[PDB]
Amino acid sequence: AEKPKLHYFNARGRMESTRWLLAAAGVEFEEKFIKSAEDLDKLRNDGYLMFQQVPMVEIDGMKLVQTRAILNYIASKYNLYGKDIKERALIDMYIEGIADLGEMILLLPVCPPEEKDAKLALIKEKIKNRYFPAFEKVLKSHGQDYLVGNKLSRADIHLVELLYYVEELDSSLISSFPLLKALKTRISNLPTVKKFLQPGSPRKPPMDEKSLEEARKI
Amino acid sequence: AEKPKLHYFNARGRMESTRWLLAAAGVEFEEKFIKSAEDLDKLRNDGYLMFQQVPMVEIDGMKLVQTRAILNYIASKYNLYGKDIKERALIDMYIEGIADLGEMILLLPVCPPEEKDAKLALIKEKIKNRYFPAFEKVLKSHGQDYLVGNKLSRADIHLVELLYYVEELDSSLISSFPLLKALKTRISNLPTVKKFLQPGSPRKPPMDEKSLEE
Repeated sequence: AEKPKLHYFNARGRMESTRWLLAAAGVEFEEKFIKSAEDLDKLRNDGYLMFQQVPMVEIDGMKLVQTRAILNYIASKYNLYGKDIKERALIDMYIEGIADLGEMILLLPVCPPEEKDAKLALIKEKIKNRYFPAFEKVLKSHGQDYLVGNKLSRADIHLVELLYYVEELDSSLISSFPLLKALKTRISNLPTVKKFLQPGSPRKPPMDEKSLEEARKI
Repeated sequence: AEKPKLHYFNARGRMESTRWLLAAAGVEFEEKFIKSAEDLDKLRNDGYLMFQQVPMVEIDGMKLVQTRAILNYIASKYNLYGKDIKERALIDMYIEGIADLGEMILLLPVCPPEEKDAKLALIKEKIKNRYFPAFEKVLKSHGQDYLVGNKLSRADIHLVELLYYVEELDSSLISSFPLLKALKTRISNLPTVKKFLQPGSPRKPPMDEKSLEE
């Protein structure tokens, strides 16, 4: 019946991969933006947040916190977690790599300014030499359109999301990886994702530098 | 039916929670310790580490890397991931909390020394104010012996592992949490876990100052 309700800042942050996944699955959701310290305190004092944190998603009568919990639940419900325990293993392995990399990119903006130069270079080296090669190799090994089981799964969605963030960081990093490029294009033209990528969707922009040091106040 | 094979340093690190999970499920496994930079290099070069890192576990024909992938697979295989999607959600929410706190503790002795006292104080605050209250609350909510579905799940095992690390860090942290102290004892007395906690198991010691020149 009910639309998932997403409690987060009006920003990408740790809720954006859920927006991508729900949108990819064709699921219409509502959002309730935390705009002040008091909004967050009200979620806390109302007992909505198990560990005092957002993201939180109201879905099927649960108040799910922890990004991975929310995502695991959504992906099973909408058949984007593979067909069995072994396909789930490949998906989890792949998406956890994506998450480790995504986490490095997510936190880069709060990086101590004196180590931003070093770290950015490292993230680029890891993208070039560790992550992109690993996914290019998987796609080459089986020659199929999707990462796992020859059908759309959360892994394709989480990877493609990440390809957009890497493109924002440095458009050249994907250039020597043709199969990642083709995957990006295919996934981006699935009706649901195409709609999500179009102006007007719930997809969120990059956090700007002026509007992050303002989201510290909460 | 190969025995699962765990490739990791001869240390706790990021493989310990898998050692606890397998042992708790009564699953006999083997370990191949990385002792040199060359051991790691050979695994990387021979294509067995998808992201050039361990932990890696050989199980059911896969070379599984990423802790969470390894743990999720083992939990499902041995019926410690609950009965349906909604129990998995509760379990996931609990264990992700456990892993966030776990991660902080894991990385503490690698903090630059002039931050190390501040990090510890923040960990203890989170333990007393965030994490222990959350898990005490769940235990009192249903008053049962297990976190979820009135039967042993990975959540019990991951939590009780963490209560052992929290004990090592500060023995007083658990003192105002009687349901947590009771879970530690009960889980620790399950035959499999009891064996694991006894000498001669694959359970690993804390790192010592001198061992960290690894």
